[PDB]
Amino acid sequence: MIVPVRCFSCGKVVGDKWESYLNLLQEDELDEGTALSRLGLKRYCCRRMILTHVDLIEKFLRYNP
Amino acid sequence: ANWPLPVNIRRIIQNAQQTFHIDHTKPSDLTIKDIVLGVKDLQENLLVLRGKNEIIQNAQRDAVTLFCCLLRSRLATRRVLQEYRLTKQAFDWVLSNIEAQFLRSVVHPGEMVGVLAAQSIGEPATQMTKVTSGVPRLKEILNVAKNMKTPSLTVY
Amino acid sequence: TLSHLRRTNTPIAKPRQLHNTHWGLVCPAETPEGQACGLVKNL
Amino acid sequence: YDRKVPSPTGEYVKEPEWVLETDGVNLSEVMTVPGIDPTRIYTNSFIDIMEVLGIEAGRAALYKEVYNVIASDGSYVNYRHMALLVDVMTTQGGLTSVTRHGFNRSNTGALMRCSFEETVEILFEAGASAELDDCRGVSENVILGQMAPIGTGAFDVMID
Amino acid sequence: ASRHGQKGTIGITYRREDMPFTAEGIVPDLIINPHAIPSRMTVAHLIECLLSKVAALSGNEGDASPFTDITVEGISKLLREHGYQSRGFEVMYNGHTGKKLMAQIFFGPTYYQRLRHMVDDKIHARARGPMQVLTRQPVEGRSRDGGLRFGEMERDCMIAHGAASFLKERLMEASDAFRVHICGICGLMTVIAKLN
Amino acid sequence: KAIPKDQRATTPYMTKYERARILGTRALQISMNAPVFVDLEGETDPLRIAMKELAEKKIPLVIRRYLPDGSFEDWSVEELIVDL
Amino acid sequence: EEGPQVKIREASKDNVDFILSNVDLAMANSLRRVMIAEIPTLAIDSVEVETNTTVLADEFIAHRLGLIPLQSMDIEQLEYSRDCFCEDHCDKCSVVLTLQAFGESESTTNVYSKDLVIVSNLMGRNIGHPIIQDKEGNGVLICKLRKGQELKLTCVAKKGIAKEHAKWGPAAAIEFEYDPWNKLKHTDYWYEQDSAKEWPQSKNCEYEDPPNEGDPFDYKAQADTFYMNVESVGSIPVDQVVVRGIDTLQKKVASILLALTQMDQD
Amino acid sequence: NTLFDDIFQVSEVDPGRYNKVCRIEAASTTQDQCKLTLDINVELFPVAAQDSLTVTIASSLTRSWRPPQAGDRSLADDYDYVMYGTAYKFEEVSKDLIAVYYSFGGLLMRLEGNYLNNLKQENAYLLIRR
Amino acid sequence: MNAPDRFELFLLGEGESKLKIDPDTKAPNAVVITFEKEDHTLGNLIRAELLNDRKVLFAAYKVEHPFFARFKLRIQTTEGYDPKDALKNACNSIINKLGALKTNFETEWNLQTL
Amino acid sequence: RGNLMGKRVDFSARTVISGDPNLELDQVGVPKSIAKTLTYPEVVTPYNIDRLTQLVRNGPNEHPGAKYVIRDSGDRIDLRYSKRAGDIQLQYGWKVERHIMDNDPVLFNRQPSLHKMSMMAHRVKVIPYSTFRLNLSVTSPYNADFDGDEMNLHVPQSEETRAELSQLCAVPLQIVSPQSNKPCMGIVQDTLCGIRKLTLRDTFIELDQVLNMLYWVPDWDGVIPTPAIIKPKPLWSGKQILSVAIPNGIHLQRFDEGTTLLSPKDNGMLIIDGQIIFGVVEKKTVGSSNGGLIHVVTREKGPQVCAKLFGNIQKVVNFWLLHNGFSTGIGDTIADGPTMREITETIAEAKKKVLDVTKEAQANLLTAKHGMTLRESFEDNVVRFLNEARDKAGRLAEVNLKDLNNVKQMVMAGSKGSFINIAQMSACVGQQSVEGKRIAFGFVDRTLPHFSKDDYSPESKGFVENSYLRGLTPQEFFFHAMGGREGLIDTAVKTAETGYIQRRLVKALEDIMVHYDNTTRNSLGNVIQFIYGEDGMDAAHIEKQSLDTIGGSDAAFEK
Amino acid sequence: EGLVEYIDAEEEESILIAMQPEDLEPDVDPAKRIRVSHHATTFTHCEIHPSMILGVAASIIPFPDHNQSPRNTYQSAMGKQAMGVFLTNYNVRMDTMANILYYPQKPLGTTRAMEYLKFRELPAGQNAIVAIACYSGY
Amino acid sequence: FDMGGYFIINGSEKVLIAQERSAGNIVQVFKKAAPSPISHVAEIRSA
DNA sequence: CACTCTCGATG
RNA sequence: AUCGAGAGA
Ligand SMILES: O=c1ccn([C@@H]2O[C@H](COP(=O)(O)NP(=O)(O)OP(=O)(O)O)[C@@H](O)[C@H]2O)c(=O)[nH]1
Ligand SMILES: [Mg+2]
Ligand SMILES: [Mg+2]
Ligand SMILES: [Zn+2]
Ligand SMILES: [Zn+2]
Ligand SMILES: [Zn+2]
Repeated sequence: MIVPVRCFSCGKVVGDKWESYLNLLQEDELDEGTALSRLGLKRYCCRRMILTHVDLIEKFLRYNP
Repeated sequence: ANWPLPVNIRRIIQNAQQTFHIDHTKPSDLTIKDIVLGVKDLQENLLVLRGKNEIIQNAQRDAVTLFCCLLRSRLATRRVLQEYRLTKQAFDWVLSNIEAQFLRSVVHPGEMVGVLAAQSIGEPATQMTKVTSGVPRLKEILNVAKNMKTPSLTVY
Repeated sequence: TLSHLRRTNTPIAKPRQLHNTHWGLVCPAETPEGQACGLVKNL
Repeated sequence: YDRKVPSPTGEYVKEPEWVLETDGVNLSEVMTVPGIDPTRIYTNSFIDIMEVLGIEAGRAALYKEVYNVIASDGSYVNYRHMALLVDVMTTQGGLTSVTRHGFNRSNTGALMRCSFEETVEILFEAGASAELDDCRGVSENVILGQMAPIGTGAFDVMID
Repeated sequence: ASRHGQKGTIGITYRREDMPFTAEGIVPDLIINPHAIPSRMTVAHLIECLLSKVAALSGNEGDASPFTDITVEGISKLLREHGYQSRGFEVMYNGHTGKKLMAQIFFGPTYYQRLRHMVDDKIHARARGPMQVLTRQPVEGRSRDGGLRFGEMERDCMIAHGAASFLKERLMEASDAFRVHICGICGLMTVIAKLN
Repeated sequence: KAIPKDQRATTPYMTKYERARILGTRALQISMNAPVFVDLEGETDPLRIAMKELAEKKIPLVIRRYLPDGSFEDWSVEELIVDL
Repeated sequence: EEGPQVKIREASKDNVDFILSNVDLAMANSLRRVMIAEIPTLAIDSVEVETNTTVLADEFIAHRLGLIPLQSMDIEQLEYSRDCFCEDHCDKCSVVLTLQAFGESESTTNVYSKDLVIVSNLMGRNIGHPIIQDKEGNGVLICKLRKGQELKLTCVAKKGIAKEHAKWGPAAAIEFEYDPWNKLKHTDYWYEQDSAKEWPQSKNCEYEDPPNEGDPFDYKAQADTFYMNVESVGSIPVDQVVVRGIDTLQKKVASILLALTQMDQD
Repeated sequence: NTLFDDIFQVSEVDPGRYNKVCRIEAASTTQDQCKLTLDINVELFPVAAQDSLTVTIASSLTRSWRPPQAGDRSLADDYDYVMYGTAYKFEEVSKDLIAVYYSFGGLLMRLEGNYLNNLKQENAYLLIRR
Repeated sequence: MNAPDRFELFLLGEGESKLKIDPDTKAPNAVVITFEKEDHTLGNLIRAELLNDRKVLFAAYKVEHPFFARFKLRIQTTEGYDPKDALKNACNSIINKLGALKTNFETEWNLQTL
Repeated sequence: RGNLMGKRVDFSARTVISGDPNLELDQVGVPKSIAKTLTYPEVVTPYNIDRLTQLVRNGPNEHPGAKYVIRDSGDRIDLRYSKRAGDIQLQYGWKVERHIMDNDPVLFNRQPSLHKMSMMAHRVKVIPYSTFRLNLSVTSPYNADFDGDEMNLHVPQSEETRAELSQLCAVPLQIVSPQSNKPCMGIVQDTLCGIRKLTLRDTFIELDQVLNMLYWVPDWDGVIPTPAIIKPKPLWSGKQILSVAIPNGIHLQRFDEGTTLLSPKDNGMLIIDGQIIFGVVEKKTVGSSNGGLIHVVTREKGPQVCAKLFGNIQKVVNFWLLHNGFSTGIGDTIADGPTMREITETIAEAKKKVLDVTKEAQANLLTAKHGMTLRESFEDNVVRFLNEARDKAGRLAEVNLKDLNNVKQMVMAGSKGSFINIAQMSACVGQQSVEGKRIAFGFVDRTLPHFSKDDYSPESKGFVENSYLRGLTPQEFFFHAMGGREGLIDTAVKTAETGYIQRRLVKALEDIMVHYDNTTRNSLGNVIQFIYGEDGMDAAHIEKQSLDTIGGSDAAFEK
Repeated sequence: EGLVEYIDAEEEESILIAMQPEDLEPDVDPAKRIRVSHHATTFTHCEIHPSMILGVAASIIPFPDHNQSPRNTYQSAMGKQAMGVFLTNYNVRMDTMANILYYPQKPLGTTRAMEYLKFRELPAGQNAIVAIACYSGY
Repeated sequence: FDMGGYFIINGSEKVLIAQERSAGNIVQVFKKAAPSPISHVAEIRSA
């Protein structure tokens, strides 16, 4: 679907870091670990929260209705 | 020696030497007649059948034979006086308690024990995982197989 | 969906047992538990 | 086999003996062989025991075998249950099976025997032979929806 | 259920306070019992947890493919490099009291899935509902507000118990209780009972 | 025919089925506001009241025990021993 | 002062790493539990959807809206809707903010938390404003619209407790560790060979003295020093998270004391 | 009052798969026919090999256990390590050899002696010093 | 579907009082107090603070079931010392310690940067 | 069989079950919705007219309430649609169908109902959420976990039948079952592992926790037990505080291996007057054993006190365990390096032995055992060798495991797992088999196309050297898959044929009971047993006792 | 180009297959699994990859070679009961009943075969921070 | 992502499960049971 | 010969 | 309701 607004486990906001994450991956050409680190995601629950996410909405938007 | 029987006598005795707090350094106020004739008269009350004819009484003495062997074995004079060191009061309490528990241990008429047996065999037969054993053998037995898979002869 | 689209059914000496020849042709793990065990297979 | 034998001094001691196990059964001619003790010979076939040594020995062997099946799994069932089963299998005079050929051919109630395996044919031959159902059977009062003579209903309650 | 035949339903839900917590403040999304491990021998569950933990920390993707030379020792070394106990253990604190736990807890990410069986789709209760037409017995199905079969084996159980009146009640009042008239002669249901 | 009060061979102790049946019947009676033959002493539950009424042997019922031959022995609740 | 002591090791807008001294374990724990669960916060509790032609479901979006962190500075002068004498909600108890998004460009039109517009009257109170710690100033990515898709809805945010729903959680993860050397032996370490070598050494070990092998076990020692790190989400500044945690705990103790005071009535 | 008093020489210390409790084996330095076996919380009162521990059995110093307040209360010990248990067996090795078995919450004890006023009573305080 | 409302964790029900003080029949001079709409947060703290009072013989709290937000607190004090006074002293002690803790944290916060 | 011997009934419910440490043994958690649905007809009496009036006043939708009100005429008042549902003058003799309330007798059941303990009467406790909640120690007789299991509940509709449930089918009355003259319920899982952890000699408990545990027992006298340790710090042992859960007058004695009253290994068990003197408490004691603690407490104190005992033990042990914690990881499946080397070299010398026997047989020097083929002798030898290998390696791995090893801890407690689990996880899973033999030649003269023909080597015929920790090779994976497949097959077959056997047994022994002359007969009055069980005793009240006259020397007998 | 061949069981009878391409080559890790050295020479075929013996459902199982086979079977059964995005167009389909996970997540531990099963694109579950522990006993 | 391979009958997606059978035109020899008068049978299913 | 939910086409 | 199919323990 879409990037979860907050981390399930602890509650840290992560819904504002998805685009920044993608940019950190494509623009600065970083790896997932460093990208997740620079976004202040030290705990591996949030780290997971972003790394593990699949942005399915980007396919959902391919339909016209 | 270890066999399932009604009335746990050991627990009754160890409850006697706990309820009356008898010390192991004091002469018992019992008597040979008290113990011997007492135990001998206790067996007369251990009733399972209650007829008045010869047949039913014979069946009665037959049904309680084993438990009476246990009784005589546990409540022998030497054992009672030396090993148990019971008093008169404690001994009488033991006899009364044994009789009571024995009467409690009797099966209640109306007990659907056919179904009880069938389930007591069928249920553990569910948790079952060189002759044929286990479930297939049980099936052979119950079906009374004319031609069992592993006919064996044990010759001594 | 994928699992259902690659399924095998068998009507009716030991058709349930995972045979040696099933190697690389039929999944050794994927089979329903119970009555249809070993009969219903997956490619 | 290892065997517990009463010592002359009193206690029980492990006295090991050579025992002949066997693939194959022919009790009628093996026990009459000079050299072995024909009083302790045994076979897992309670059929041959029942045919050679009698219905009681057949009962003992039957129980021995059922109990063997139970205890082989490591489990334990009290004696009276298996004893009840074997006794019921053995009281008819021979070895009555626990199938539609065995106890279902007994002279009990029609409805009871019809509540198991062969249903309709039992009722057919019951109607053909004009059988009387005592209705003191469990399943028969189950069908009639009445308080069967079971435990609580094994008696009557009146006033005095 | 996990991805290793480890099925189980939710027993209860705890808020983050009542939940046990690591020194970092991380709280488990899920708590399973160690008694569901040794008998079933699902070691791959544990290895999946270790690997997923390391992959989570390093931001990489754990290769849990079948026949590879990836071993628990390498995963353990990698986890140790990230600053944790190499076997996935973490010192956790009891949520209720704040005091440490004596034994340390196997703690880490593990891929769990939600199965189609949920209580509110299963839960069923009927007290006198719609009957059938042929047998005049309770209909079959939760959606049709039906009853539950007091089957043969249940009957056998109640017989074994000796509870006769309960057996009769289950088979009459709680089901299809009918009153019929019987002829005193032939004993059939030929009786035409003109009541009133 | 019947069986005399003397030479009764059945158990002098009340079976658990007899107990459950008696308590159940008496509770059935009390549940329909029937007279109570014992002091309530705060008790309101018909089953409980039936139990207290059983302990004091104030239950005017009698058990008809059926032998397999058709014979029957009558045992009043007051006479039967309750050791359970 | 005279009682429990604090030592702020690190301090930022988002995190506070400090050391509690001269405190009982239960008080530190309870402070943690309060900081997690029982601090009042403002979050979206009601969502009225007019039009929603986006991919996501209504209550999906509503959920995401509920999780949005809003400014809860002057939350103590806002009121619970349940306590307010008004109908449903008003300005004294709730904060109403709208959201009107529509796909305009050919490309994907993102809907952020910044697009939320306060409609109700804040009347002076610093409240309701959605927290934006985002670098580009967008905030939480609420949704995505295509070309002709529209999202029109209204949000009523009410004062709430994280004990009721986690969306009212002012704090993230609270780091908590006492006795880094296990000198109290509250933990029997699992090992394969050498216990100390296998288990990683904590940072807080730098702040206490290691045990001497010549010394026996101190059986009379309790837990005094606690190393904590409180992280805020933005709704409430960290210092105010721990401070209002303390104030809340103290307040609900005082409520019990007051209850005792009231039970003396005939 | 007091029931038993002697000085024992710890001859052996055995941490039988434990890490807080050891089994100590000692003998009396007075009577040549008196020995002792005892489970000791080493974490509290460490017992090394070849130690001269002063051991005493008391009957007092039932009611619930109040916390040590203040005190300002007669402890009747000033020892180093005090336990409380229950005798459960009086084994008679010989006529000149009588042994007693005490159980201190699971920490067992076998005291073999000769001359005793140790009855099968709940009152069983074990006091060890130095 | 059968899940209770969340506010039932902290919002007092109809007729439910905060504290239910009951005389303990077991030991003399003992009391059991039922705290409604509270959990371990208050229970553990008060219990721990009651063990500091040397005139308190017994003090233990328990949550009989995690479904319901309530806990029982049993207190036994010495004779000539009402247990309610022990609870009050415990509460006041807690409040004072928390006030000092808050003040100290505040004065420590003002001396920080970033 | 479908409408007479059994049929669907009213006043029944069914739901996913879950365990609850805070429910009594004979209780059942009932969801509020179900409690609102299922009803009981209670006649209006002076004893309950107020309560019933209040219940009617609450009506449906609010628990506790009522659904219908039946008058003298027999007319049924629907309390959810009636205009007079607010004002009702309840007359005496009227019936009020009220909601199921607390402490109501209900028949709890799980299918398949194999024995009488599958249907037991529980006391209702209405609880939130939508699951039937039951006590853990009631799991065993029902045979039920909580991985999606559903159970049924039947509500009695009169006084006599609920009396039947409360006096005959009650759970405490079913603790010691006549099936195996032993208790069919015991302490399991967390309570068992935890009670093993608690009663260790190393386990001491300080004041606060002791007070909490003490208070956790509802049957506590309020008397603080004098601590096992006084100075230099008041400490209580696990056994000590656990003893509070055990009632007075309970004596339990059992010697294990080297148990000599002083028990250097803290094994065996001695409990004097409800106070455990010595011994680690685990499955042999607090489990569903023959002469265990539960059996004794049931026979001595009674069923009620035994159920309450289940309660107390569970509460204390679960409390301690909660604040102690217990886990399990891959580290508990890892043996030391040298241990793994010894395991590998053991499998090595095993394979070498098999190789030697193979080479011997191929040299036509293998003399066949009397009564079987040379090939069968070879197979027997090889299989025995590989089995000895697995067992050897497994025992090495087991020896290497420490007492802090969680798996080994659960094994010691008897809570879960056995030796073969440790063996197959850590050391070597061993030889796979199908139809009693090792993996047969599916292809001509070979098991897989990766082997050459006539390959009788261990790895070719399905021997798995590797353990689950190490990982299985493709061949090993497939062979183990074959074995496991056979397992599932014969499992379904087993449950089927057993399902039939049980029914046959039941239907055959159906109409048999004990009559009032202690004679075991049928519906025909035919004597099956003249005295039931040949002794006239109920199996429930029977315990294994030694006949110490049948043994010992004549000298000892005389002495 | 005669590089790959199609073989059914009947023809499989007459060939010798190498398990890994490293079985054609003419001090170790105690951690790694014990593998029998190739005692066969005359290879005619080599397995593409052994993990291809599994089906679609069992290809989701992480480390199935570290499991007991019936557990792999059970997981294979329960994988078809997990929720998640079954299709992207679920919103424009009128199926009898459908279940879509709120926030599907690609498993942290994957399989090389998952790549072809589109599992990382259409996952059926979430990575839950699991804790194996005896807590409250619930 | 839809892979096809199915039909759509009355708006309902349908999958044809692969049916397993014995290969025809194959000569197979089987040993018969002990009570059987014939000992071996060589059969073939012609297609 | 050995309790459920369910779906989905048929009279 | 009547027949097949999937699946839950
Ligand atoms: O001796 C025992 C001990 C335990 N068990 C219990 O059965 C399980 C393994 O034995 P099982 O084959 O009965 N597995 P089952 O419970 O039917 O299904 P699953 O949950 O998927 O494993 C174990 O996990 C125990 O719960 C036994 O059946 N027999
Ligand atoms: Mg299980
Ligand atoms: Mg289950
Ligand atoms: Zn997080
Ligand atoms: Zn007529
Ligand atoms: Zn308002």
